[PDB]
Amino acid sequence: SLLTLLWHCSLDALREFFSTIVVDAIDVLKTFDTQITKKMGYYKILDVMYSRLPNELTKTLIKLCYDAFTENLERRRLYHCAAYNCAISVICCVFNELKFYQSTLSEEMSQFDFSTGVQ
Amino acid sequence: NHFWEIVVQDGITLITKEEASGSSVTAEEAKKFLAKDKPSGDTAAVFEEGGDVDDLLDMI
Repeated sequence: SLLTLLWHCSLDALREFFSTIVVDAIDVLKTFDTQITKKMGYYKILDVMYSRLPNELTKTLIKLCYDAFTENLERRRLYHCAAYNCAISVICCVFNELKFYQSTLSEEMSQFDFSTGVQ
Repeated sequence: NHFWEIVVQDGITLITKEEASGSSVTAEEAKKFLAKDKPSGDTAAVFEEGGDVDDLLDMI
């Protein structure tokens, strides 16, 4: 569900919503499967929210993503992809340099559609 | 913590060649005025990978 709205909702509303959930996601960023699922979702929402424009804490959270992939059950690989895609997003404006660190008739017709009430 | 700076202001003489005068003084003076900085970038020094983190921390 969410990604459709996130990728399409008004950019101004994106500012409002993200600013509303900055620390709401900062803390939760850091059985266990549920943890992993929530973390996928967090990466999948942060990456898309990054895609527009660069609060004061905004500096740090970047790093907290990269390490997530760096781990050396398939849900774990899905998690790796989640973190890596989120990093790929956030690396757009930051490290913009190299070294990324891997009518009459119409109205009457509608009036009659109204009369039958069915289009 | 402290280094040849005080040497430079004290060892103001005879820190270079002196066996054929005329070039001795010129070489000494050249070494008095040390040859002004160049960048290196992160992932190039002690504790490499904090440097990118250094490049991570300002979007106030």
